[PDB]
Amino acid sequence: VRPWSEFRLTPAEAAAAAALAARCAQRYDETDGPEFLLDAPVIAHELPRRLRTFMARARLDAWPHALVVRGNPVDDAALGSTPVHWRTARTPGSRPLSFLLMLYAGLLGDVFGWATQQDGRVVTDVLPIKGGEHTLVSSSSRQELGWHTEDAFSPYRADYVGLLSLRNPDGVATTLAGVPLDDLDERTLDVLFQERFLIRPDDSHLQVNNSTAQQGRVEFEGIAQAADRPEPVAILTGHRAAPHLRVDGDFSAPAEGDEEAAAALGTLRKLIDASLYELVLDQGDVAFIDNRRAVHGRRAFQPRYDGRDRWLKRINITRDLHRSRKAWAGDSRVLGQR
Ligand SMILES: N=C(N)NCCCC[C@H](N)C(=O)O
Ligand SMILES: O=C(O)CCC(=O)C(=O)O
Ligand SMILES: [Fe+2]
Repeated sequence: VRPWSEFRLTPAEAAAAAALAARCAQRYDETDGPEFLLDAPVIAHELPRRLRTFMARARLDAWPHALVVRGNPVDDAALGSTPVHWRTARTPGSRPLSFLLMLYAGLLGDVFGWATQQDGRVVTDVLPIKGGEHTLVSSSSRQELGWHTEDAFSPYRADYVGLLSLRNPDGVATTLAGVPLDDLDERTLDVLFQERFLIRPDDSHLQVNNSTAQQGRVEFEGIAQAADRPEPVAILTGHRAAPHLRVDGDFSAPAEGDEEAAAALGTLRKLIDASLYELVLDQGDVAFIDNRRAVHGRRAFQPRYDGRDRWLKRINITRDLHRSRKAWAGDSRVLGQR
């Protein structure tokens, strides 16, 4: 069996999708522009029909931890070298594939970014940054990126996290885990459903990991407030027979003094560690991880820094943009609170 739902494009289907993405790259200035953000979900209706059928059906299945699409061609010569930093990572060689990710994402929901992550970009980059090997962010390498719900701190966190592998020559694995429902006893389960846990914002929302500028400044105040004064929240929500999950291995904690909550979180850590499995996104593979059913991470790897490091494009997707209207800056798709 497979804990995720998988689709493999035929070469003709893959070529057609690539051609559509190239057409979009020709007609629009950028992926994050207001025009393409609005048009992408409608343009996505032109994608191969079998793919559209897969995305419409697979999103509605009860079981998958992710939707995986294999077989998008990528030419390393045309792509160019892996950028040394996310700031300069919008290279012409990666441009069509960024449009492709956006088109696929449009079939699943509304895309958005954060004013406090990678300068408010909607399509972001995952690549190893020299000197940042042992950090808690996605540009780490030598230190494993521990399992987490994406943006667990925030009620406006994505429903799906999309990852498109531009290159991954050494087959470094993305990690995944669902709710360990086969092992959680009912008392522990009960406690995890109660608002007895603290979840702070991760290091990607700190000013040090964004560019020096006077734009998207006030949104860092809300991040500080979530870090300093986290309100108690639940880890599990919804149906007891199929709970949704909100946890971060490195940023979760029990409510102060709450030893029963602590025991439940401790047990959850153990059970998630034991059931964590691997998904290798080879060059051209795309994954849309269900951020409510599963946590994810990335295995430790030795970075190359020779121009051919592992490199992903990434995007946040919500089923309903209006859920986060508090955090709207204006008419943009960039979230953050004061
Ligand atoms: N357990 C950890 N490390 N949690 C934080 C994960 C960081 C993900 C973030 N969007 C990034 O791009 O770094
Ligand atoms: O590198 C990966 O496969 C996933 C990285 C990740 O968890 C993220 O960017 O949020
Ligand atoms: Fe993540």
